[PDB]
Amino acid sequence: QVQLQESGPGLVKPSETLSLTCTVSGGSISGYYWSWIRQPPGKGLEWIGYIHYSRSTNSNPALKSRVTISSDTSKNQLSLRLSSVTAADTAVYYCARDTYYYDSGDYEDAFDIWGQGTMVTVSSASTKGPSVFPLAPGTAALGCLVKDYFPEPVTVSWNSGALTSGVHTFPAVLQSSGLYSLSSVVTVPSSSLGTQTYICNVNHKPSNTKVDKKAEP
Amino acid sequence: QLVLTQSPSASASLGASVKLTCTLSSGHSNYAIAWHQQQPGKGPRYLMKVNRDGSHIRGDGIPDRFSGSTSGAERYLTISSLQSEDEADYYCQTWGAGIRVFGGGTKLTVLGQPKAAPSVTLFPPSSEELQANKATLVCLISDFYPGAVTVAWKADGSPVKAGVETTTPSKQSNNKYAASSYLSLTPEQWKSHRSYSCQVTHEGSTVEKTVAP
Repeated sequence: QVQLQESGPGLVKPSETLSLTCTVSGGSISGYYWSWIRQPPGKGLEWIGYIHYSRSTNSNPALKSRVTISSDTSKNQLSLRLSSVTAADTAVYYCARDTYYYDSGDYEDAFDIWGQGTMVTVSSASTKGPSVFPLAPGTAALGCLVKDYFPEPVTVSWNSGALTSGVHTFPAVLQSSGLYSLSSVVTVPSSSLGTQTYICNVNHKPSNTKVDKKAEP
Repeated sequence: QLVLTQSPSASASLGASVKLTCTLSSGHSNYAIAWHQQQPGKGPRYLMKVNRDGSHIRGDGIPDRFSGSTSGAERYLTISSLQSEDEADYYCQTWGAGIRVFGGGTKLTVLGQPKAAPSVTLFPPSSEELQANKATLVCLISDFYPGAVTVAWKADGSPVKAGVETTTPSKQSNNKYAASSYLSLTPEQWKSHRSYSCQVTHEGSTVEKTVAP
């Protein structure tokens, strides 16, 4: 039941310092190394560095001049600071639980729990919340069109997370404006069209936009 | 220099086995590795550790269809009884002095899944969007396999090329593919035609849907 949760801003400007935290729950950060990892869109995993609260910290030689990793025992948190960012630092950032060191000083190599990841975009463009439009309807499709937001991502649930079936949220398209759009769709029985209501819950964390939209006949 | 070499892709049929390979650089041929799986759209999860002596230790909850083995500098992940959900990127990873490194990842394709024709739904611009003085036609393409389609848009029956954005098909929760195509128009253009058409070609067959203002 140990879980890891990354957090930080979704948007930073070039040359700024990216600051992320990794909050551990269900267990202590004591005794373990904790690693930071990142993944540019469509690319592989890159190890950034690691920290053990009472042993050492280190980082990838390509990033060491810009990487500072630390820990906070009271908050049961690890942190990553990456300075002088550029577009090359746009990536999803992860933490992971790494090798455990016993009091004897011996250890067992591990890399067994990942966080969910947090998406960071490095850009000078301003945040923009989406506009949400319903896609109105023995089976029928309905959806929501989530238009003109920045940066990624938006999440779409249906009926406050209580609808989990024919739901599909598509990859976003990057429009020439530099803004993203996506749609989320659900396939529902035609008989429940005059009966059940369908509301998409759209969240855009970088603008703290929250929108509920009913898709009705 | 510690390097883990993975070839970028592997392929095998539904129900078969596949053996993915991760090669350690020569100075590190006795290292243990970990295998990580990243299904499309989600974060990585740990699969197992593979030890120098050939033993392996699966993570909690990882199916026993996944096993690991060793031969010299080679580290293997064998997946038996391949299922659609095994299509994923597989990364090996190891531990060095003050360092961890990942292989480049191997994308596994599971071939021979059941064929499925797409279901197409074409949505006209919403009244809300038109009231905002914009217009998007949304062509939703669902539940098809294999995951490749082409989309053709028409106005009244004449091909429309400009303002089309189509996503790359991605896997749905039911392991069939979906895709979306958007045609951007002005409200006046939308209202000026008799109809617009979205035509989807899939394995040499076409499915077409029409909407009118």
